[PDB]
Amino acid sequence: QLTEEQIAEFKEAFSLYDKDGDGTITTKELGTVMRSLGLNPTEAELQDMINEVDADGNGTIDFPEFLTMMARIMK
Ligand SMILES: [Ca+2]
Ligand SMILES: [Ca+2]
Repeated sequence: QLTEEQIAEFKEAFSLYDKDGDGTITTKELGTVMRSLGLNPTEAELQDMINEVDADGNGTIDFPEFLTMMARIMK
C-alpha cells in the first residue's frame, strides 16, 4: 500500500526539481539539476528529455510524470 512517508519523499524530490514552487518542471529547472550532477546539456537535449515522459503533451513535467521518471530509475 501507499504510505504518507513515501508520498513525503516523492514530494521532496519533486520540490528539489521544482525550485520556484509553481507545480511544473521547466527546461531551466531540469538544466540546473543536470549541471549540478556534472553534465552540460543544451536546451534542446533538455527538451528531448521532457518529451520522453510528457504524457499530456503540454511540454513540461508535472507530478505524475515525475513519478514515472522515478519508477524507471529505481526499477
Ligand atoms: Ca516550476
Ligand atoms: Ca506534461
